[PDB]
Amino acid sequence: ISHGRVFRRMGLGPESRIHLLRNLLTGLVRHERIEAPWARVDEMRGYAEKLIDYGKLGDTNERAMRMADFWLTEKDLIPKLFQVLAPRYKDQTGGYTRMLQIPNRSLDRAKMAVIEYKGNCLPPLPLPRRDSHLTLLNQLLQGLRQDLRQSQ
Amino acid sequence: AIQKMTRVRVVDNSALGNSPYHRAPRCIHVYKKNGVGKVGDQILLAIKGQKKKALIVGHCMPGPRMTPRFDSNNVVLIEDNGNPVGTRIKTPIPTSLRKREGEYSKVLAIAQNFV
Amino acid sequence: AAPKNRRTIEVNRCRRRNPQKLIKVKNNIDVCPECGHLKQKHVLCAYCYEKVCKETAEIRRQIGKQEGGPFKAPTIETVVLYTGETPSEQDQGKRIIERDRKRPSWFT
Amino acid sequence: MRYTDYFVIVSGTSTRHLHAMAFYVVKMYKHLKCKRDPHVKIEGKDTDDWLCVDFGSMVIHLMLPETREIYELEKLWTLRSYDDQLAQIAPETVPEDFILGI
Amino acid sequence: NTRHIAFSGNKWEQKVYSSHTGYPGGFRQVTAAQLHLRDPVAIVKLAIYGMLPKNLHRR
Amino acid sequence: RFLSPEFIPRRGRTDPLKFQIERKDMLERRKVLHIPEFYVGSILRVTTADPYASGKISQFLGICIQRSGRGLGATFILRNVIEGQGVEICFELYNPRVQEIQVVKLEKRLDDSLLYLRDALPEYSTFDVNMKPVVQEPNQKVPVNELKVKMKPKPWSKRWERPNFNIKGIRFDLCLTEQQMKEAQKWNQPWLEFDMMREYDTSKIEAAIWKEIEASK
Amino acid sequence: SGTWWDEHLSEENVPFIKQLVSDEDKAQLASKLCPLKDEPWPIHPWEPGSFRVGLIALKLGMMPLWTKDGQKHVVTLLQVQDCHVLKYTSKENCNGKMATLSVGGKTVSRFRKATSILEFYRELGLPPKQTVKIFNITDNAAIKPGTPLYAAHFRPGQYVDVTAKTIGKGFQGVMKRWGFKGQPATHGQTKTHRRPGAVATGDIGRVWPGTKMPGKMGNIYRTEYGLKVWRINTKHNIIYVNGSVPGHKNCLVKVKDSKLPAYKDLGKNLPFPTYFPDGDEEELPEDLYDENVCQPGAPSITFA
RNA sequence: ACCUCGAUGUUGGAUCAGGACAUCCCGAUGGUGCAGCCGCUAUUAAAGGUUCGUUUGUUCAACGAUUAAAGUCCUACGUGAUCUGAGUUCAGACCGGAGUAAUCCAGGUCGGUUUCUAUCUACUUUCAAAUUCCUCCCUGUACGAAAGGACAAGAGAAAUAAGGCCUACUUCACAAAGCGCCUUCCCCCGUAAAUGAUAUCAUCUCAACUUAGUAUUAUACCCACACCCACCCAAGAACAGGGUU
Ligand SMILES: [Mg+2]
Ligand SMILES: [Mg+2]
Ligand SMILES: [Mg+2]
Ligand SMILES: [Mg+2]
Ligand SMILES: [Mg+2]
Ligand SMILES: [Mg+2]
Ligand SMILES: [Mg+2]
Ligand SMILES: [Mg+2]
Ligand SMILES: [Mg+2]
Ligand SMILES: [Mg+2]
Ligand SMILES: [Mg+2]
Ligand SMILES: [Zn+2]
Repeated sequence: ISHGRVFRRMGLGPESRIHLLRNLLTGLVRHERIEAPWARVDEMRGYAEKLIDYGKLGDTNERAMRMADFWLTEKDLIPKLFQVLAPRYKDQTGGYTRMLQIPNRSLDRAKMAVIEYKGNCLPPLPLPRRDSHLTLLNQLLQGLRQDLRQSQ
Repeated sequence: AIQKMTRVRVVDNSALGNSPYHRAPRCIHVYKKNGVGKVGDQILLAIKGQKKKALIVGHCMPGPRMTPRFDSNNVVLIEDNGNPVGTRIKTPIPTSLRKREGEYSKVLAIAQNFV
Repeated sequence: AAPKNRRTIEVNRCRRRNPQKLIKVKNNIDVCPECGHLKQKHVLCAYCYEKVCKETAEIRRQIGKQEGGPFKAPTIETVVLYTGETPSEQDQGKRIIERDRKRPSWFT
Repeated sequence: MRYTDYFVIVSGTSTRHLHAMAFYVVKMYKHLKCKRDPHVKIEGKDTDDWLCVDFGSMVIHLMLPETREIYELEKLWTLRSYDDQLAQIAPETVPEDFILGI
Repeated sequence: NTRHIAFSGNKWEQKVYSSHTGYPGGFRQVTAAQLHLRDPVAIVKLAIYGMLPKNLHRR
Repeated sequence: RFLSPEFIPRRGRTDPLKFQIERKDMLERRKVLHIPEFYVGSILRVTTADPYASGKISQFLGICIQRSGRGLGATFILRNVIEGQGVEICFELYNPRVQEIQVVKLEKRLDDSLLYLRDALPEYSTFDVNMKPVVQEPNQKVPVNELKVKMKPKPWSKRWERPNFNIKGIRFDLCLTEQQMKEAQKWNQPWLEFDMMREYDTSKIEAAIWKEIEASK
Repeated sequence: SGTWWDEHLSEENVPFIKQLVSDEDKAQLASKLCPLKDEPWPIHPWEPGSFRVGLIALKLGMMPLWTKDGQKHVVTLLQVQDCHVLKYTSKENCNGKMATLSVGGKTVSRFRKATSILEFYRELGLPPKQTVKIFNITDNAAIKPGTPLYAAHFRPGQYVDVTAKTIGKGFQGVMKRWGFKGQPATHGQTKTHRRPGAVATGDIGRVWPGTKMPGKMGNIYRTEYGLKVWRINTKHNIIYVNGSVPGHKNCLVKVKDSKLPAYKDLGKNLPFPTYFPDGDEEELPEDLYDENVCQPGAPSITFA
């Protein structure tokens, strides 16, 4: 029995859970794109988004500094968080990270996800693209839309 | 809940209850179908080398909402007849004792404080 | 506990060869419109992804050369540049990374 | 005092005399009782000396003179915290630092 | 006219039909009369069924 | 602004409509009986109808020790030592039985629960049954009592020294030893301060409750 | 290959299709808000032995409710959402003693439903419902399909029966499933703490059928009998029922009149075919209450 | 008696029970040396129920407090591939006794290794149509010299059992739980009566027949069937199930 259990147990306990996630997050901050097991990417993903909001609070916020101190192990990334990442996402209220499913790991046969912060410098991931508006079905649907708008 | 082998406190002016002794009074028996005793229930006591019947008056275990909850297990020594051996009850007793089924009127009569 | 009698080949063959224990056919395969290799739907094309990751691998190598040592992640944004292209006016004031090859078609 | 409007104490000659009174009072009660007025129960029929009956807003105590001398119910209810019987008994306090000495 | 069958003697309410559900205490014993009221077809059905050979062809 | 704890709902999969229904019911009751702004440290005197009697009036005074529950069933618990007996009563806020709630002495304590007062010395929970209300100017900061309380011997109802309770209002120096303190530290869980998905922000939620409340009046 | 509705739609068409189908469910609900006006079936006055249709309600949650005697009764809240009549089957065709009425529940998406089911609902002229339950009715109780149903269908003082699928606890041990005592924790007891005891007697060379042993618990239909209806909110269509109701919150329950012998002929005054708000015979207030219920916004209770 | 059981012994206990009625309690009758209250005896009934401690390894028993009662059995004196090992059993030791001794003892006393990864059979949500105690009313009545003290009909409180649930309390905290809350519905097959023959009266009928007596059943629950991309889930070992407007 475990309905509405939100967090998935991960390491060799709750302390380890955090520690793995913190490592993943540290990587992602630094490199801006990271491949890891699908469960762990999904798990860390949330904390990644929550980090940008704390980063949006600014350098001056003492609370936000203490949070950044804990979650970034490199200590050189903390300036980057506050002077690179926070300014980048000024417009958006949410949705800073994208996650995708990529082929399974060779050794292990594990489900693998790539996670990246949006608007990075890197070459863009091959992304799922919906079919063109000029397709036969889309053209017939556009036909129906024309009918409804031109009726009134 | 006061069950078998529970220490209780005799809140009476009765000599037997207030007498200095090496043992605290112990609950021998509970007069209920299931062993647990709430307030108003009768229980048997081993005090000072004798058995005595007693009425439960307030207890530590939480009860219904607006009903009071005491910090000690308080009992009043009664005869088998129903006559309380003591004359006065210093400690407050819950008012709920009134509407409950049984012989409670006499104990209410000798009590000073209702909470 | 221990088996009381040897299981026959027929009994075993019924166990092993029922549809439950068989490999199920995958019906979610498609052609990658980009490269023409096979990809599963709902999953990124293995070929296309390798291609991206080899490019991004080399970019990260150039990042290391310029940064030159640990704990030196800059406090500006970054941009990557190829042979025969120049930073814009808005590109001014951010980290530049150079390349010795032409810009890929897919990377714009 | 959240008990009753009127408290009543009456004495009796003998045990069987007390039953006579209590049983008449309850019997007459039912006669004049309102429909919705709840039914009442006599207390302590097994008891020798003390009988009690509770009504809606009246409470009655039937006793011998013997039990009146030992309970002093009138004194309790007229003057609450100021009666002689409460004075003799004193609250017991645990010692400071919680050390007993012989 | 399976309802209008006749029994010889006191066989209407001497003769019982026994059946057990798998479950403990599942033994049910009903008289021919009381079974007849449940299902009129039942008596004839049970008689014929018992008369056929006890093989796989029976059913 | 002060919003009553009961109005802010817990994290759940309860549909919003259920809360809207309950809020309307609560607000109707608030019109009838004034609910005062009180905190966990504060002193309250509650007057109720007594069903075990023929509509006689009971008042009880004591110190609040906890405030919990949501919607109509939301409650608080009052403590007091009456003539050498500790008494605790849990009261429903929206019970029709209650006649009047008054704030006799409005103060916060260091911590949000005071259930340790059972284990504290008797006098810290002993409050005069007949005391005069003491009132302060409307636009004043809610005053905090920074009292720490002395304790009984170490067998307690709960192990208060453990950091999960996070009690700031106990004189630990007096009762515990240094080794006991460092023993308690084995249960620290320092990551829990920085767990980001563990937190519950009620900002937008409270805003919408305010919108409902201002509409009601 | 399997195809869902989005496979071949551009970003431009997706919002358009979404809004189009949303419009049509609203239009279909709009059409049927006037049952009596549209050519209905004959309405018969109630006589003894008659059974009427029920409802399909969603369990919102739970609340306290107070009575004048001062007692606290917990109520469960049941919201009637897009409840309609689907199909009528005569006593002949159903092969039952009673005729049957089909009732639909929570409105659901057309895109996730089966072909035939979509066809069925198209013929009706209503959007697809999540649950369907069948009610056993007498001949007089017949209601033309497509007719909506409302919470005021029930009135306070009425007792109801409530059936839903219980909360699913998956594969459970014998101890939590059947409340077996289990074995002591100390004094030896090697690797036996929660095990079922001796299963059966040694004489029998088997295990009796229907023995209690560890297995899948919950997730089955259970009914609660004789729940009093304390209160009706007419605006939101809320039924307030006494005590606990089976299944989780935001689940669909089947609620009908109580079957119990005590309340066998209590349906006299209760709106027989159904309650028709469109009738305008008397406009029902915001709320309906039982006599004993303390009104929210009424003066504080005295026992005087 | 027996070439039938047992090489991880047997007694108890734990857990979980299945069944019989020769019924301990609750139900229905007949008689009574049945005024009423308790009682005594017999017929019918196995749906349900049948307590907790102390002494002793206790099965027994005694003792204490209860109850409505604390039934009698059978099931390899049920059940140890589900569990203990307390007594009695192997290697050590002592008291007492036998014996020249080695050693022994139906006595007393201390210590002493309980394996198994389930192949097959069987089974793993069938239905609860719920039982009982107490208090009050009748009534303090009938009855009875008094003392005492009813039955049907009805009301309220509890306790357990089954099935659920989380608004409060509580362990806790997107939830799960009890110490908490909600619901819980048919009757018994023994006799008591008429009318009326054999046997013109009478007679309750293994006579024809007529009422207690339905001398058999409920009602309720479930009940449509795409894609089986992917995601989510109050659904879940996997699988399946629900939602995805
Ligand atoms: Mg692991
Ligand atoms: Mg404790
Ligand atoms: Mg246990
Ligand atoms: Mg072992
Ligand atoms: Mg163990
Ligand atoms: Mg021979
Ligand atoms: Mg042999
Ligand atoms: Mg018999
Ligand atoms: Mg035998
Ligand atoms: Mg065995
Ligand atoms: Mg040893
Ligand atoms: Zn490709």
